[PDB]
Amino acid sequence: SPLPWCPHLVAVCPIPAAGLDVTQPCGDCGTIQENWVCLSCYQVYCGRYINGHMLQHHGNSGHPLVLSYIDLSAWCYYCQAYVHHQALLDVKNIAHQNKFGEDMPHPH
Ligand SMILES: [Zn+2]
Ligand SMILES: [Zn+2]
Ligand SMILES: [Zn+2]
Repeated sequence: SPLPWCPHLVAVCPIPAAGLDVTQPCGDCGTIQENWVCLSCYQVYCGRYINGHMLQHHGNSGHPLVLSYIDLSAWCYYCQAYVHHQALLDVKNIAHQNKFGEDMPHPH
């Protein structure tokens, strides 16, 4: 149902060894709600339903792909579609572990 590939996956960068914090607030407004993490630079900003700071970040950086801290979906702002691919497996997994803990039935 998401796209199996997009031309912007090349811009997905290595996950920091620091890992991900799915409860990290928006870097601009500080909201705890509807945050996304940028898969290029790993700054965290809010979704369109709050103050739209991730969309603003896309506009001012050109960074393509972002991961939702709500449902762990990856969205590309250029393709205007959700994407799932091997390049996104590391981040989605580390995010899932941080969000739900290790005691989960989901394949890591
Ligand atoms: Zn915000
Ligand atoms: Zn970015
Ligand atoms: Zn794309």
